Amino acid sequence: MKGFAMLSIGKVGWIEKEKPAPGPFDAIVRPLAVAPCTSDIHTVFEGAIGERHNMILGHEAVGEVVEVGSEVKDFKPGDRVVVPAITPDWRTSEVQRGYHQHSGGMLAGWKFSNVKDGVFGEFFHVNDADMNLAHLPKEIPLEAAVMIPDMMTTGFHGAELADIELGATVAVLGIGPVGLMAVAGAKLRGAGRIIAVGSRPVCVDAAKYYGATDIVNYKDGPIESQIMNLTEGKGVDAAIIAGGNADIMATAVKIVKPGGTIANVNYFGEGEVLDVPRLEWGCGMAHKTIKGGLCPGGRLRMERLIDLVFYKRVDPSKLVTHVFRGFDNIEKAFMLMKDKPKDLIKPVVILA
Amino acid sequence: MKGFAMLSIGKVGWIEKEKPAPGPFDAIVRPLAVAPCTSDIHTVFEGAIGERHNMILGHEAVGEVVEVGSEVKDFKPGDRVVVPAITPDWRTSEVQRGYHQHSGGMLAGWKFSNVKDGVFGEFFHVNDADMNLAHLPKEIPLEAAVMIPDMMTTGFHGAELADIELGATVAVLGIGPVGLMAVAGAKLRGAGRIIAVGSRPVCVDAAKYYGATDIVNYKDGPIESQIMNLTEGKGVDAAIIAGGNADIMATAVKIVKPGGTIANVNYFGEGEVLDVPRLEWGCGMAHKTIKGGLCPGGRLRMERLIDLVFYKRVDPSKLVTHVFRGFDNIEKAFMLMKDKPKDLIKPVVILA
Amino acid sequence: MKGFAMLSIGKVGWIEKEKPAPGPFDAIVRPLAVAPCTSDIHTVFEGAIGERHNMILGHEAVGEVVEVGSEVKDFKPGDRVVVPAITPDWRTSEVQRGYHQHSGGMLAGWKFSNVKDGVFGEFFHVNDADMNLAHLPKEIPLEAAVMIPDMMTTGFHGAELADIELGATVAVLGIGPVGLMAVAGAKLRGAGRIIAVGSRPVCVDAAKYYGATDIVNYKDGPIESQIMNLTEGKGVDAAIIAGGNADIMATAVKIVKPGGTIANVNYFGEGEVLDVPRLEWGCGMAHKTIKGGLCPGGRLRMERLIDLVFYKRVDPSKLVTHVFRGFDNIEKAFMLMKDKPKDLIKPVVILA
Amino acid sequence: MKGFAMLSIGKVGWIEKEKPAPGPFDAIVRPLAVAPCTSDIHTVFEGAIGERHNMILGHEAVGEVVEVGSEVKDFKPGDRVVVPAITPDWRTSEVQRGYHQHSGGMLAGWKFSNVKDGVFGEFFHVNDADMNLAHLPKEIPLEAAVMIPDMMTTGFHGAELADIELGATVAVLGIGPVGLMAVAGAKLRGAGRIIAVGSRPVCVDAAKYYGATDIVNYKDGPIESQIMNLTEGKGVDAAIIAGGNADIMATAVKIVKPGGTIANVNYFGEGEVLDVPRLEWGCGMAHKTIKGGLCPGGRLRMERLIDLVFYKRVDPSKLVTHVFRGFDNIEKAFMLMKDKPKDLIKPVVILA
Ligand SMILES: NC(=O)c1ccc[n+]([C@@H]2O[C@H](COP(=O)([O-])OP(=O)(O)OC[C@H]3O[C@@H](n4cnc5c(N)ncnc54)[C@H](OP(=O)(O)O)[C@@H]3O)[C@@H](O)[C@H]2O)c1
Ligand SMILES: NC(=O)c1ccc[n+]([C@@H]2O[C@H](COP(=O)([O-])OP(=O)(O)OC[C@H]3O[C@@H](n4cnc5c(N)ncnc54)[C@H](OP(=O)(O)O)[C@@H]3O)[C@@H](O)[C@H]2O)c1
Ligand SMILES: NC(=O)c1ccc[n+]([C@@H]2O[C@H](COP(=O)([O-])OP(=O)(O)OC[C@H]3O[C@@H](n4cnc5c(N)ncnc54)[C@H](OP(=O)(O)O)[C@@H]3O)[C@@H](O)[C@H]2O)c1
Ligand SMILES: NC(=O)c1ccc[n+]([C@@H]2O[C@H](COP(=O)([O-])OP(=O)(O)OC[C@H]3O[C@@H](n4cnc5c(N)ncnc54)[C@H](OP(=O)(O)O)[C@@H]3O)[C@@H](O)[C@H]2O)c1
Ligand SMILES: [Zn+2]
Ligand SMILES: [Zn+2]
Ligand SMILES: [Zn+2]
Ligand SMILES: [Zn+2]
Repeated sequence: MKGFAMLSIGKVGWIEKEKPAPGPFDAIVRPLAVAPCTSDIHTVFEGAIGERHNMILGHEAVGEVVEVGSEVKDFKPGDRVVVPAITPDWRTSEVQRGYHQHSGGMLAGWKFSNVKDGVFGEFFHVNDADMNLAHLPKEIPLEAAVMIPDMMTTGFHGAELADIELGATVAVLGIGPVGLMAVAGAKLRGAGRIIAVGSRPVCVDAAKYYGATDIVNYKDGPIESQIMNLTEGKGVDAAIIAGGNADIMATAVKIVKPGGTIANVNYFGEGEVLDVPRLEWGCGMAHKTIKGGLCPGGRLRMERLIDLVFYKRVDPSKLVTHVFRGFDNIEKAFMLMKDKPKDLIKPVVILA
Repeated sequence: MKGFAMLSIGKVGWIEKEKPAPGPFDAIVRPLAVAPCTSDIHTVFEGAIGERHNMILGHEAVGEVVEVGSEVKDFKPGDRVVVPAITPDWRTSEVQRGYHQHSGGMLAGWKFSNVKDGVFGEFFHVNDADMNLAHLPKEIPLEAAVMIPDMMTTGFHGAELADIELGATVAVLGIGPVGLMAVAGAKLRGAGRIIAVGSRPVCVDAAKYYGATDIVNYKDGPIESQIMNLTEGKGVDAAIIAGGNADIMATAVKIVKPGGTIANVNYFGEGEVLDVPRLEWGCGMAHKTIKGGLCPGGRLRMERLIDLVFYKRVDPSKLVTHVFRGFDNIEKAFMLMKDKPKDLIKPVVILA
Repeated sequence: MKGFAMLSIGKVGWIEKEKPAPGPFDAIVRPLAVAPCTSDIHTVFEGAIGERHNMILGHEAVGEVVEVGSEVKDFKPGDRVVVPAITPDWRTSEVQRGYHQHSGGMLAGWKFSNVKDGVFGEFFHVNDADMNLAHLPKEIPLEAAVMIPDMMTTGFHGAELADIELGATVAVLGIGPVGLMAVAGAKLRGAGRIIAVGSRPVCVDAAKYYGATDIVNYKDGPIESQIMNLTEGKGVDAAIIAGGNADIMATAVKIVKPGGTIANVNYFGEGEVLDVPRLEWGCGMAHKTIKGGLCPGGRLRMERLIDLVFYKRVDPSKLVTHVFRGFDNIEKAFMLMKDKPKDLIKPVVILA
Repeated sequence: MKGFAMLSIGKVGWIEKEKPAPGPFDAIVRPLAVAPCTSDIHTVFEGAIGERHNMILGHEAVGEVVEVGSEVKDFKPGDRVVVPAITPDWRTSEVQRGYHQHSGGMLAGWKFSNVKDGVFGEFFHVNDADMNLAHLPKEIPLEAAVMIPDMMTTGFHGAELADIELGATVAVLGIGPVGLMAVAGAKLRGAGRIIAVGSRPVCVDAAKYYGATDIVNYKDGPIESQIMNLTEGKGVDAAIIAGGNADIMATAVKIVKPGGTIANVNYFGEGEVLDVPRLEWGCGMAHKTIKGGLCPGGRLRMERLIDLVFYKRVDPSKLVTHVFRGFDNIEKAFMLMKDKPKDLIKPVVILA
């Protein structure tokens, strides 16, 4: 078995490993369509999550089941499935507490290319098949399905953590594929006015498409300044962080009004700390809640977004700005993700 | 002043009353647009809410402020306003409890055509104008605006009470204009699949429009069986009740899965008790939460729903199937509500 | 293997079965201390859950692990453990929804004496040891610890479903063991005034001890009237149903104010429906929420209550009014639970 | 009329002014008991809230209503009442969003010794008596009562924001009187283990008195370290911040497990930004929600905490380490708070 992988911090390059074996509960999947993510770029070229050695990358993929363990009951070989970037061990205390995202340690729920071989290989392992895989409906295009395992789920969580109220006006700081899914999320939580913050033109279109009502380019003056202007000093009810500097937090705290919420689904790679503006936080008494969590995973989080897509509640295909054929183009795609061209949102490498 | 009032249970007509006078915190408004409600019919032809004598009916209207108390600070004569069906007294313990709908007593938030002359008059009084009036953007048409005060706020509340999760599948029992807004609200909360129940063609047609993905007619047999079959025995995540007799409650509990919620916004005008089936409620342990509350009123509520219409997140105008002109047509619209003709959803009477 | 079982509705006796065997993830436990429950009385002499054939009763026990599967990592034979009345299979869709109590179906998390042989056997089975067993601290006596599996977790769930707020006055309807634990629960959630309803002197004294501040006897007039008098027409903030007829639901809805909660933990064994007062439930808009749930189970649930007993926040021992020695007394005790003598709260049988 | 006031930053002293007059909805009150608050120290000798000119200090008091506006309905002269440190204008939109503390502006709900003349005067003004005053039962001692307005509501609020679950282990950072009430608060929320951080002997016994089970002296090592050891690498479920430097935020996050909550009620006076460890906050995906808000005020808040004290759910009197007689000592009492003696938790001044 061959596959892309992080050799060492900053060092990438294909390698060779064993076709993994399915435990009695696990399943082995063969990639049907995959995509790269800024998350890999961070942990690889910045050691946000320490160093690793020859660890196949990629967490986003849909594909078919090659073989299942004796105990697997809802998946046969040859079934098409959506594999969540999050595949936690479902029998730990974190789960009983209500946090599979951290089943077995902080962020432990996130296994692929973090603490396990990723989806960028002729085959990949999936722990607890019946709990971590989802049947992919034929009606849903491949390039669209691959947006669910990590873009949709992460973005939507953004909208979930924000406690959006019907008609509330929301601000989405950063409009990359995740930030964009947050704009869709907010629309879905019944947000009224959505203020998206970003410059890449193609993103600005997407944002408007997924629901953005007001675009705010962070090159026409400070962001806090421009928003307080649009909202007339009132501010925003909720603000979701989906990209930017560690100081983006300071910006969000200032634009949300008191009793508002700062929902963060962004992954901070560098910096030893994140700052909170003492004054705008009411010296700690302004009632502005700060949230930040790893996106939900598991079969359910996937069955549900499927429905969202199936019942045309959302169309993630608009995030796919580049479609590459055949395995080989993984490296191309990966790098294409490194130095983000200016016409890019999300690239998808079909395999079969 | 002339007004269409309830004369005595089972009798209605136009009467003569003094033009109301504003207290320092009130405002006197003239109707630009009003609409009749199933509610008034219940309190006039069912005596569901005790009796009344010469109580001007109606509680759905957009108007123009005519005069204001000495303490009103945000509304002047000439201001076009969206008037909430619920005009609570904002200085009570209920308010401090987070239940303004019950400020002063069970359902006391609802004053118009309850314990205070309604809007079906040349002029009508609004208490605490600054807290209970919202400025109506010119962009939004009268017939759409007159949907916010009651239809939209109620419908959406069923949605809110359902605690709908992203992608969940909800059932909306009863698709009158309220049921219709519940569907809309369901879609607004990220609902995936939406099973709408009702038979009137105009409703089934509007339901599909607002987001219903499945139609179930209670005339082809028991709702519970049809819904259980539509869901392959899985049942629905949430059920919003917006119609039917008392036995609709049982039906709700039976179609919702353990841990789901039955959200009620329907006005049960007849009967002594509502029945909850034991076995299907898990003999009291099915974790099937039952909710039932009055629609939210007040300024903020109205502003937010206005934003929904303004930012095209919803277009209530599709609920209007009959529009008449002039004061004399109030009585016609009203009767058009007593005897529900097949092509009706909601009628609006334009006054200028 | 010998064990006390339900032969069929209205029939209970001693039977014989094989010492069960443990799959790779289970453990076999021998009873150290067990107690009977009112829940079994219903299912048997009322067939409230339908027919049952030759099923060992009981589901409240603390015992010693006798053997474990090749996969049980946290429990060796000889380990003293508190076994939860609810032992769900932690790998299902319900668990991913936050309702392990209905893992695999409504009430399916409750296996012992429901759809699996109970704890009144020489030995009994426990599915998923690392997920369904909790180590018993030596500092906690058997007679007290066995109050944790069902009584403490149920009464507390009442308090949990009630959404109690600091200083709020709660009403507990029914002060049996569960009710008594609900009173403790209310107190543990910061309840101010607590009105307990019952009549058994032994129970009343017990309520005062766990936090009751007022005692209403349902043999001195209707509950509603008495409680409306103690609260001066204001009513209570929440009512936790913990016993009574089917009509108890209506009492609850009448005594709680608008926006309050009716939290049921009682398990109704008779009747087709449970009545809901149309008017006192504000015709469906009084915002009076109704909840009913099966007590939490699993390991974490037990560890948390263990802790409450350990750090002395609660002492269940007062529930135990009868203690007996000998495996043959499981019956004496069971029958004791059948025809409730005036001086009995809870009976416990010590086997070793 | 005399009053102890802040003449400017660093300059305190007595002043004379015109006895305030009530608007038709307000009430004038004379203090029966008052108490200095560390908060006032921060705003005087630190200007943590900019500067003020000749503003009577103090905001914690219980007095007797001397007179009321023609609209006040529930309060009369002679009526002994508790006065919440927070008295908002209940007719704002912040109120409609559910955040009275920020009615009309961030923290604008807190008027006394902030943007309004405080309670250290022979008389003071209380706006909107019917919404901002609660009767004081004869049975509650004055020194106990004067604790409710600020210490109790704030400490409890910390515990409320903490989202504490039954049997959870909570950590209280800073056992000042607030922290002391946070502890009782966590005890009231049904917490099991409670780790209290502090070193003042007198506060340590108060902490053990209100429910602490573990004491952590910031002398035997780093807070972060001792708590980890105490929780055997597991960490705490919730962290309630009631003291420390800006860095204390970092400690907190560091000790709460993923998916836990950091609740702050501590008023920071120095610093520009509060630090959040990028790593321990799981790079922002740890799900460690952070909350911080100005304590609740108003009548209900006071009524609820009053019932708590009355029903003996908390005895705040143990916070009162210093009692002073005569209106004149108010100044000494204040100073006693500037230079924190080692045997003081909370000083009180009884006038009559
Ligand atoms: N750990 C996980 O499992 C996981 C999963 C999902 C997501 N995530 C996190 O979520 C992020 C998703 O973002 P993405 O990859 O789609 O795109 P990205 O490149 O990470 O973010 C792009 C967005 O941020 C804006 N931006 C850049 N610098 C900014 C600044 N200083 N202030 C404000 N906005 C700024 C961009 O503007 P332009 O348009 O001008 O470029 C664009 O709108 C991930 O990279 C990762 O951090 C983590
Ligand atoms: N109290 C207030 O102030 C207030 C204010 C606003 C709203 N509301 C609430 O909103 C509603 C107002 O009425 P509305 O506009 O919703 O229209 P409606 O005409 O009252 O109800 C229509 C819906 O009920 C259906 N229906 C009738 N019988 C049924 C049955 N046996 N089983 C299932 N569905 C059945 C209708 O189907 P067909 O098409 O076949 O008839 C339609 O789906 C009330 O429930 C009221 O409580 C109350
Ligand atoms: N399925 C499960 O796993 C599970 C687990 C735990 C609990 N439960 C349920 O919870 C209950 C457990 O037993 P328990 O502690 O509640 O003791 P109980 O003996 O079942 O109930 C005793 C209480 O009900 C009162 N009562 C009886 N009729 C009443 C009426 N008409 N109005 C008001 N109160 C009335 C009793 O009054 P007296 O003082 O005169 O008796 C006492 O206050 C059962 O109903 C059981 O089904 C189920
Ligand atoms: N604005 C408002 O309405 C409002 C209301 C309520 C509370 N608050 C804020 O909360 C504060 C708490 O009340 P308080 O003033 O009575 O007490 P305090 O003096 O603010 O705090 C005392 C506590 O902090 C600990 N402490 C001091 N330095 C520390 C450090 N470096 N690291 C860790 N712990 C440290 C103390 O330890 P020792 O035992 O060693 O002294 C003690 O446990 C209020 O004064 C105010 O700032 C504001
Ligand atoms: Zn990723
Ligand atoms: Zn209506
Ligand atoms: Zn039981
Ligand atoms: Zn203070």
